[PDB]
Amino acid sequence: AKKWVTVYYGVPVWKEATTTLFCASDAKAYDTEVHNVWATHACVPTDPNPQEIVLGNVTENFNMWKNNMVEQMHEDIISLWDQSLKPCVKLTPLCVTLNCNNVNTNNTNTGEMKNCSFNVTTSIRDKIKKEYALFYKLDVVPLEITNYRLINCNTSVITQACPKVSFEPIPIHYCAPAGFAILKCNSKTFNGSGPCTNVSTVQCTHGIRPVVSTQLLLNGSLAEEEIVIRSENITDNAKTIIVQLNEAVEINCTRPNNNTRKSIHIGPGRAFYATGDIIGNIRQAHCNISKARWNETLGQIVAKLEEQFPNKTIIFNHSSGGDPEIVTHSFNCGGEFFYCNTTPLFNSTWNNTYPTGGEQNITLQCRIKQIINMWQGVGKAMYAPPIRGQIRCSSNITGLLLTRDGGRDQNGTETFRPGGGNMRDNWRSELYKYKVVKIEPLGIAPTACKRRVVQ
Amino acid sequence: SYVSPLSVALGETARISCGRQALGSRAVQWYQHKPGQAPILLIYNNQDRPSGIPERFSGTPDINFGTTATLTISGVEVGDEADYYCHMWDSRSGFSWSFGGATRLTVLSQPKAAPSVTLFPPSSEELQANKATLVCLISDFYPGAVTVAWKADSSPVKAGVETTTPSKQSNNKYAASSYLSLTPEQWKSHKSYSCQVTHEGSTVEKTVAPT
Amino acid sequence: QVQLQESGPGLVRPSETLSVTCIVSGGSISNYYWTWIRQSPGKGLEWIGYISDRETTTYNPSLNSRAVISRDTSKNQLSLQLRSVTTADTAIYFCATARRGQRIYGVVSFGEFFYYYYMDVWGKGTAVTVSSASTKGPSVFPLAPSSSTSGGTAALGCLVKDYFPEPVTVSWNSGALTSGVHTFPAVLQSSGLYSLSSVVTVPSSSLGTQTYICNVNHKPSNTKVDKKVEP
Amino acid sequence: SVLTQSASVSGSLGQSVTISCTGPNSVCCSHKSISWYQWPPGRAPTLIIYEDNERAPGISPRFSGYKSYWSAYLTISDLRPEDETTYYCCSYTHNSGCVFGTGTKVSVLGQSKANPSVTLFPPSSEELQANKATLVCLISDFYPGAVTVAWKADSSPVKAGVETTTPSKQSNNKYAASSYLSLTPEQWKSHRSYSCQVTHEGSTVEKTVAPTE
Amino acid sequence: EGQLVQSGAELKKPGASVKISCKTSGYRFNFYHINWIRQTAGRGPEWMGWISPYSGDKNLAPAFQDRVIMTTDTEVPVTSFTSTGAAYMEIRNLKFDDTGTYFCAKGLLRDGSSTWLPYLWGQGTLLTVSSASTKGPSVFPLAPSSKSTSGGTAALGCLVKDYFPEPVTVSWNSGALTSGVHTFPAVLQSSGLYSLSSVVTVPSSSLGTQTYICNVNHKPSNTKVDKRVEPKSCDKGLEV
Amino acid sequence: AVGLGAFILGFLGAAGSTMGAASMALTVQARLLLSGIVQLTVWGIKQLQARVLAVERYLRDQQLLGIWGCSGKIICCTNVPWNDSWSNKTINEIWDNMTWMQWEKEIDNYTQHIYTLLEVSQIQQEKNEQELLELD
Ligand SMILES: *[C@@H]1O[C@H](CO)[C@@H](O[C@@H]2O[C@H](CO)[C@@H](O[C@@H]3O[C@H](CO[C@H]4O[C@H](CO[C@H]5O[C@H](CO)[C@@H](O)[C@H](O)[C@@H]5O)[C@@H](O)[C@H](O)[C@@H]4O[C@H]4O[C@H](CO)[C@@H](O)[C@H](O)[C@@H]4O)[C@@H](O)[C@H](O[C@H]4O[C@H](CO)[C@@H](O)[C@H](O)[C@@H]4O)[C@@H]3O)[C@H](O)[C@H]2NC(C)=O)[C@H](O)[C@H]1NC(C)=O
Ligand SMILES: *[C@@H]1O[C@H](CO)[C@@H](O[C@@H]2O[C@H](CO)[C@@H](O[C@@H]3O[C@H](CO[C@H]4O[C@H](CO)[C@@H](O)[C@H](O)[C@@H]4O)[C@@H](O)[C@H](O[C@H]4O[C@H](CO)[C@@H](O)[C@H](O)[C@@H]4O)[C@@H]3O)[C@H](O)[C@H]2NC(C)=O)[C@H](O)[C@H]1NC(C)=O
Ligand SMILES: *[C@@H]1O[C@H](CO)[C@@H](O[C@@H]2O[C@H](CO)[C@@H](O[C@@H]3O[C@H](CO[C@H]4O[C@H](CO)[C@@H](O)[C@H](O)[C@@H]4O)[C@@H](O)[C@H](O[C@H]4O[C@H](CO)[C@@H](O)[C@H](O)[C@@H]4O)[C@@H]3O)[C@H](O)[C@H]2NC(C)=O)[C@H](O)[C@H]1NC(C)=O
Ligand SMILES: *[C@@H]1O[C@H](CO)[C@@H](O[C@@H]2O[C@H](CO)[C@@H](O[C@@H]3O[C@H](CO)[C@@H](O)[C@H](O[C@H]4O[C@H](CO)[C@@H](O)[C@H](O)[C@@H]4O)[C@@H]3O)[C@H](O)[C@H]2NC(C)=O)[C@H](O)[C@H]1NC(C)=O
Ligand SMILES: *[C@@H]1O[C@H](CO)[C@@H](O[C@@H]2O[C@H](CO)[C@@H](O[C@@H]3O[C@H](CO)[C@@H](O)[C@H](O)[C@@H]3O)[C@H](O)[C@H]2NC(C)=O)[C@H](O)[C@H]1NC(C)=O
Ligand SMILES: *[C@@H]1O[C@H](CO)[C@@H](O[C@@H]2O[C@H](CO)[C@@H](O[C@@H]3O[C@H](CO)[C@@H](O)[C@H](O)[C@@H]3O)[C@H](O)[C@H]2NC(C)=O)[C@H](O)[C@H]1NC(C)=O
Ligand SMILES: *[C@@H]1O[C@H](CO)[C@@H](O[C@@H]2O[C@H](CO)[C@@H](O[C@@H]3O[C@H](CO)[C@@H](O)[C@H](O)[C@@H]3O)[C@H](O)[C@H]2NC(C)=O)[C@H](O)[C@H]1NC(C)=O
Ligand SMILES: *[C@@H]1O[C@H](CO)[C@@H](O[C@@H]2O[C@H](CO)[C@@H](O[C@@H]3O[C@H](CO)[C@@H](O)[C@H](O)[C@@H]3O)[C@H](O)[C@H]2NC(C)=O)[C@H](O)[C@H]1NC(C)=O
Ligand SMILES: *[C@@H]1O[C@H](CO)[C@@H](O[C@@H]2O[C@H](CO)[C@@H](O)[C@H](O)[C@H]2NC(C)=O)[C@H](O)[C@H]1NC(C)=O
Ligand SMILES: *[C@@H]1O[C@H](CO)[C@@H](O)[C@H](O)[C@H]1NC(C)=O
Ligand SMILES: *[C@@H]1O[C@H](CO)[C@@H](O)[C@H](O)[C@H]1NC(C)=O
Ligand SMILES: *[C@@H]1O[C@H](CO)[C@@H](O)[C@H](O)[C@H]1NC(C)=O
Ligand SMILES: *[C@@H]1O[C@H](CO)[C@@H](O)[C@H](O)[C@H]1NC(C)=O
Ligand SMILES: *[C@@H]1O[C@H](CO)[C@@H](O)[C@H](O)[C@H]1NC(C)=O
Ligand SMILES: *[C@@H]1O[C@H](CO)[C@@H](O)[C@H](O)[C@H]1NC(C)=O
Ligand SMILES: *[C@@H]1O[C@H](CO)[C@@H](O)[C@H](O)[C@H]1NC(C)=O
Ligand SMILES: *[C@@H]1O[C@H](CO)[C@@H](O)[C@H](O)[C@H]1NC(C)=O
Repeated sequence: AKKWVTVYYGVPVWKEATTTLFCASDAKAYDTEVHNVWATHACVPTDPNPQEIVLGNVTENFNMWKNNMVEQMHEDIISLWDQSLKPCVKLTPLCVTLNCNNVNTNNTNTGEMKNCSFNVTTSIRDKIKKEYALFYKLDVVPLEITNYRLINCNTSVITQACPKVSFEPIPIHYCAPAGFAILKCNSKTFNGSGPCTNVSTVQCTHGIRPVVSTQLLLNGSLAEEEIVIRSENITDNAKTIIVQLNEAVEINCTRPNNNTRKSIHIGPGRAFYATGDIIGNIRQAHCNISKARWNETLGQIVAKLEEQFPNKTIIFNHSSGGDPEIVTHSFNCGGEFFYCNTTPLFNSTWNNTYPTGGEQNITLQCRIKQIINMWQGVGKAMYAPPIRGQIRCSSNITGLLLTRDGGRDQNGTETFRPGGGNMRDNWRSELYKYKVVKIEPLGIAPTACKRRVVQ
Repeated sequence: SYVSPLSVALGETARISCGRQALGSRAVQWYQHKPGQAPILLIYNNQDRPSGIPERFSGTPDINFGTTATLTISGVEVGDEADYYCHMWDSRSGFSWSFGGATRLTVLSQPKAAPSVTLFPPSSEELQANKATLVCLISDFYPGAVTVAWKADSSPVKAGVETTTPSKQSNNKYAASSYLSLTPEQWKSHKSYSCQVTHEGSTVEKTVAPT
Repeated sequence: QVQLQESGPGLVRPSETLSVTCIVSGGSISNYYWTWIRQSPGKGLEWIGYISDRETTTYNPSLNSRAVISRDTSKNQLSLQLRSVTTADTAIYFCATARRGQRIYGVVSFGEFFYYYYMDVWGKGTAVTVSSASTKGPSVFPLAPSSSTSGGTAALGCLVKDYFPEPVTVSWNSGALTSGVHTFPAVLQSSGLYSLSSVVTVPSSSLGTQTYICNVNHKPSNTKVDKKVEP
Repeated sequence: SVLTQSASVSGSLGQSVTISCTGPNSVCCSHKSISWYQWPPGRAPTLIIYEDNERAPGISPRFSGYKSYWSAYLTISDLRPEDETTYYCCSYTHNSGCVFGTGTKVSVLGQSKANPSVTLFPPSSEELQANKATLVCLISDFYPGAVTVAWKADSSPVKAGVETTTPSKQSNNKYAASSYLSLTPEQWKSHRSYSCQVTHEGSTVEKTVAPTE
Repeated sequence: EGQLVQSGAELKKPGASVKISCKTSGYRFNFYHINWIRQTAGRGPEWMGWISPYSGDKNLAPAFQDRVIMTTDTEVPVTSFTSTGAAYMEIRNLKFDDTGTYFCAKGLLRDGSSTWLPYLWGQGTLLTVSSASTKGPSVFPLAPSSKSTSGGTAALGCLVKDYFPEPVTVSWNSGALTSGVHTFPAVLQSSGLYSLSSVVTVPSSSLGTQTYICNVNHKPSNTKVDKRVEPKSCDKGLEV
Repeated sequence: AVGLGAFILGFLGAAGSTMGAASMALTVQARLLLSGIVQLTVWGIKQLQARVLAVERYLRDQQLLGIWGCSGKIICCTNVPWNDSWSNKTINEIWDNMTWMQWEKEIDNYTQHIYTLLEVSQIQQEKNEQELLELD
């Protein structure tokens, strides 16, 4: 009938706190070992067997928008990039001016890949050579003999990424340190921020690929049953809408130009790689998306958009308010960075939920660059070395990024704009289900147990 | 500029390379032209031939890029010998106006034919017009390389001699004619006039005398 | 099933407007394409220009300056006109019925297809000369039979004296005799005129009562001459 | 019910009172727990005792439990006016539902007397229009229990159309009751007055209405 | 510290079926059993059964094992330790003796020896099984009567007459008048119909500053009666 | 009820269950409280600082359990009475109607005070008397 405190070691008590998570990537061992930037294997390999522990009777509130795991992953990508550019060639003496000719092509009724000629001091400092190269139009801007320079030379320095490192995304796992654990939602239709009914705990998150992208998302996690429209504030137009797909739609992008790789000696031991003379037919890089599969995927997105919205509802408009890098769906495949015109992709008009004889494969043209300032990162730019041969790749699209028009003070129904407001939202699209907590294994409690008297 | 020569054995198949090779996907036309006659195309699409063309001719389709557009001629005979043009239409080059460089096909080891020389004295009505011309006609000789030498008595003429360059006829043999302009008094002066036609190592001579 | 017939002067003074006509009998002009190809001696064929079925011209950039091509709707004939001709413009003129193909090496919507033409039907071809010199009509001298070879084979013919207009047509008995005929090519004499000969090989049995007459027509001189040949 | 309690019991103010709860050995107390509930009629009950002696959360220490091998008891100490109600025990195991008892009504003695409030209403004029006439005699705020009601027509008893309700407890721990006399307008108009007589064991109160006024 | 709110009172004919709901709030609905207990005049309080919202398991008394169908919904989360839920109870083959009051009750403990013991109880659902049809009441005004001449108090109210379904509801001034209200229980006439009275005690001087309106709602008949009590009284003691 | 070595409830296996339920299996959150036991890049300093943080937090608990007379034991009883000002619930209400979570959220106010009372009133007093009693 008397109560005495009794301390316990190992109590199931956790608290929400922030820790410095680390990476987990399975072992890739090969003779032709090519190091990877986005997920270096310096981080500990994942366990051979994943261990997930279900937490019955737990109701925990998740908020993907306040999650500190996103802010850390976004900071891990930035610092992982710069460590691969430091030991590679920087194109500082290549800011010399260029006299450029348009590519040879018959005008059916202009040219963007272009051609240029410039000087290059050899490995020896006094000698001077003169060679030619082929630089896409977006990478060079004129100064007045139609003289030219690189787009970045008056802005900042530029470094050429080594050809050894690969620009492909491999699944990454985020493990929390000992004494902590990660809580994972499992509700089939889990609203963005709220309570998750049946939760579980895991030490390392599932295989997340770090795919840098804009507008529509690629190679993500597909939610089951009906699709979901996660938003921090569906009533505020300034808040980004994240969308999720249930069925996987496939995208097919190729660069048909069979280019070549010319090694130029701009300095001692520094080989600047550039595009050689084109071989074969002149062509532009396109992307194909089956409209029969995009039509159904679009018809389901408006339904979930008609649920968050009134019964009288209409459809969207596209891509106005930023730089041409924001306008186009930017990503990477094979090594070249595409920038696709997504006008035909959102073309439709639905009412209470385009051409009947329209062509089978939707096809968009994608302008390619080679000088990039990604994640809005001003300063040292990166030069993507040209890829030998023909480029062909196919990805799965798993998510979109929209944005409301923003009516001034009144609404003529409603329109939506595809917009990548921030690069971090590409991580919220996969870190919505995870959350980090610390374990407090100290628990005082009363029982009718008094320790032995002092004797 | 000028014509490219090509020599092939009789009956053996042959191939004809095409100048200014394409830089991308191409649709080449092959035209068979004989001097003075109408040109006939054998292959409008690199693998397609119109109705009437025999199956001996064929062209190289461009299934995979890098193939060279050649014109194959199986069973090379007398009739295949002509000038061949290769029209080019690639995707990299603009409007291709000109035709390809001509290709002079010559069929080898074709049997030689002895020439048929025919000498004609000047007509009586031509003499009334105070002129006289000797007509020496050569026909049905294959090796187109005859040298015509004239002889007045035992003396070469060497003057007023006009001779055609050999031209092929319908029999695929060549044909040449030599003309010797004279004055009616010089024609009446000499005993006889001779036309010597040297063909290969051989030589044929015809002689005509005034009445 | 399509026949083309070229007609023209065959002789034009320098620095004047050449004209020609291409008569079609197979089908309508508004269904296929037409073009003109000339043949100059010592040089390869040359494509000068073409006309579409909806009447749209397109000329070779080297002749682009002086060439105009038209087609008549009432008459199935296409006319050619060349201004400021020289004696290099002298050639055998071919009109041909061209038709169009479409070569696509990629997607049709983003261009990536080039049009190529080919002329499947050709005309006989007309000859045109350019020279400041005047027209010279030919005179006909008969070549009497030598009375020649054993077995009865003998030879006669007709001589055509010097003329400058190069094209010359020769027939026999108004085209009644075709065996043994062999019209030889004309020779360009130092006089500046051409001269040809036409022989016919016939048996000696019929060499007496043959009544062989050669018919020498000529167009630039506008003269038709018939000559009797007898031993 | 096979679980029998004492039909009634009484205790004085500020004193204690004990209630019993016993039955056959099929509903024995040795191998089953006993829980007590305070169940005022017309309202939701409240758990005061669960798993025998241990009391529910919030229950004052005045309540206490005890269970013998043959019966169980519930002792209410320091009686209050609100403790004057009905009580049930319950027999249950962990996986077998509850078996309620017969019931026990507790009466607290040593009480203060409350004077009865009597009010009599005549039938409204709108009611007399439709040929109906009903007298309403309302009684309220009497601490002494069990009231008796009597009706009279011109100082003479009535027996046709008399309906009297059972006594009901007021929110202020007092009691209330009502009675109705259904009549015809001829009986209503042919009499000089009607009376509702409320009789208690200590004093009798009478209220009279007259159809003339 | 949660509230249990049950469905309203219903009137069904014998032989039919009825389904009662019990919406919860203020606690983890998955952590406690939901007991169903009824109370009739012939058998007293009778326990019917309980059901588990987390496991779906149910125990019914054999007296109700063949006629009670209990179901639960899925809890709707509110916070981390509270939620809202709903429990259902379906009874078929109704008889006249089944007429009484039905309760749903929250369990006691999550673990232990009395995990299902009914602890928190709802307000109870009144079920009447009769072959007669619904009858609406007739409301009459009760003229003011004197309560204390020296104290200056009076009493007025409204009368309810001849309504068949038992539930009765009376309010004053749309709920703005709650002090001094005293509602009396109903009477069971020999015809089967019910009737009761409601009276409120107010000062006698409050006649030109306060409006008195009795609002009678009889939801089984879907009838609302708003009667204005005439403040002019016939009592000679109150006229003084 | 009771699992005889095959319960595999796992790390935080019963955080939604009652306090008395989860208290029976507290070696699962004990071994797995220091699971990190089983090159200048970012993953090097992020891992080396994650290892040293884990070892530093583990040594905080064993530090407190050392100045409490509990170093070896997972469960250990005390001698300081439970003031009802901390919580006023019954031993049937705490260990059968509450999970460690909501329970710790109720006594979190007073923990730092109890952590003091625990080490001064006991173990510090015990060792002083354990020195005096064994003197004779
Ligand atoms: C999350 O939180 C919830 C709280 O809602 C937890 O649920 C609670 O679990 C505890 C522990 O298990 C329960 O305490 C026990 O409750 C027992 C009563 O229910 C069990 O057994 C009965 C027996 O069923 C038969 O008999 C019935 C007679 O009433 C009859 O109705 C039925 O049809 C059967 O014929 C089952 O009815 C009941 O469902 C349950 O377990 C059974 O069913 C489940 C699911 O269907 C199944 O998986 C099981 O295998 C089993 O078949 C009670 O008997 C028991 O007391 C006895 O054991 C305890 C051990 O602690 C001992 O202390 C005691 O002395 C007895 O020996 C104990 O009281 C509690 O009732 C549950 N509460 C609710 C509201 O569900 C849940 O566990 C938790 N989850 C996690 C992951 O932590
Ligand atoms: C999808 O995700 C959204 C989040 O983006 C969830 O939104 C919930 O919306 C409700 C709306 O009622 C919010 O409730 C609001 O809570 C405010 C304060 O929060 C405290 O109290 C709430 C009690 O509900 C606690 O949950 C919370 O932890 C805090 O302790 C109140 O101040 C609000 O009331 C005020 O405004 C309203 C009008 O808007 C007035 O009527 C009030 O008088 C007062 O002025 C309001 O009650 C809730 O906080 C949001 N989050 C939840 C519930 O987790 C959606 O619910 C979610 N949907 C689904 C299906 O998951
Ligand atoms: C939203 O954006 C999308 C993406 O572009 C548009 O979809 C395209 O719409 C265009 C028309 O705007 C479509 O192009 C049309 O193609 C037809 C071809 O189909 C015929 O021929 C093919 C073979 O080539 C057959 O297989 C088929 O059975 C048909 O027989 C053309 O007939 C159309 O011609 C029209 O335009 C041309 C050129 O301008 C004119 O010369 C014609 O006179 C005529 O006006 C047309 O070219 C295209 O197919 C659609 N894409 C796909 C993937 O199918 C939506 O139209 C657009 N919606 C808007 C803007 O409201
Ligand atoms: C894209 O552009 C690239 C150019 O960068 C181009 O690759 C080139 O392909 C040609 C083939 O047409 C290669 O030429 C080869 O050279 C090698 C040198 O060792 C030879 O061995 C090859 O012949 C061999 O294989 C034959 C196959 O049947 C054999 O039969 C033969 O006996 C030999 O074993 C051949 O001559 C050229 O080297 C490459 N250039 C490179 C790789 O830089 C490619 O074809 C283009 N593709 C498209 C689709 O446009
Ligand atoms: C509660 O959340 C859990 C957490 O994931 C969900 O459980 C998952 O349910 C799926 C059902 O298709 C299980 O998939 C299958 O599991 C079996 C058993 O391991 C396996 O043999 C199959 O290959 C497949 O993986 C999945 O295991 C399970 N996840 C876990 C971690 O147990 C569940 O859907 C949610 N709903 C409920 C009602 O609990
Ligand atoms: C993107 O879409 C593609 C559609 O092709 C999905 O490909 C699927 O990938 C899985 C895993 O590799 C395939 O399963 C495996 O197939 C191989 C080959 O037959 C077999 O040997 C293995 O045992 C296994 O079954 C699956 O077949 C394949 N789909 C199809 C239609 O073939 C891919 O999963 C999608 N990715 C994302 C992220 O959505
Ligand atoms: C994007 O590219 C993918 C893959 O390159 C295309 O997927 C292909 O789609 C067809 C659709 O029928 C598949 O055909 C299949 O053929 C097999 C064998 O006969 C048959 O059993 C199946 O039922 C089906 O008919 C094809 O396998 C599939 N994948 C590949 C590798 O070919 C897709 O069409 C493209 N989408 C675009 C361009 O929009
Ligand atoms: C969605 O597509 C529509 C297509 O019409 C876009 O509407 C156009 O919006 C521009 C905005 O600048 C209008 O330009 C106008 O410029 C004048 C200059 O004085 C100014 O006074 C107007 O207030 C306006 O800004 C343009 O007129 C309008 N189109 C037409 C036909 O009038 C719309 O902007 C697109 N929305 C998005 C988010 O892309
Ligand atoms: C890009 O420009 C350079 C410079 O004009 C071109 O280089 C010349 O190409 C021609 C072939 O047409 C060669 O004969 C010359 O020898 C090249 N010059 C030098 C200095 O090497 C180059 O061809 C152009 N590339 C393209 C695709 O047009
Ligand atoms: C340097 O390049 C420019 C054009 O880019 C050229 O005019 C100049 O002659 C070059 N100087 C050298 C090769 O020394
Ligand atoms: C969303 O924005 C609206 C308008 O600014 C504001 O009233 C509302 O509180 C916001 N809600 C959230 C959850 O941000
Ligand atoms: C649909 O929305 C329109 C808005 O104009 C409105 O008139 C109508 O009543 C709505 N109908 C429904 C069922 O919401
Ligand atoms: C659009 O939808 C609304 C509401 O469903 C309807 O009233 C209106 O007629 C529709 N208009 C068109 C053009 O479809
Ligand atoms: C797309 O779907 C809508 C609705 O199902 C339909 O009306 C339309 O014809 C479809 N278009 C195509 C190209 O499949
Ligand atoms: C419990 O704490 C309160 C508040 O500090 C104090 O007044 C009381 O004396 C304490 N009682 C015991 C037994 O420690
Ligand atoms: C604490 O316990 C006392 C003794 O029963 C009681 O009077 C008081 O209300 C309780 N307070 C709380 C908050 O439980
Ligand atoms: C202690 O907890 C109580 C109950 O939640 C709260 O009222 C009080 O403010 C807390 N005190 C402190 C110092 O946090």
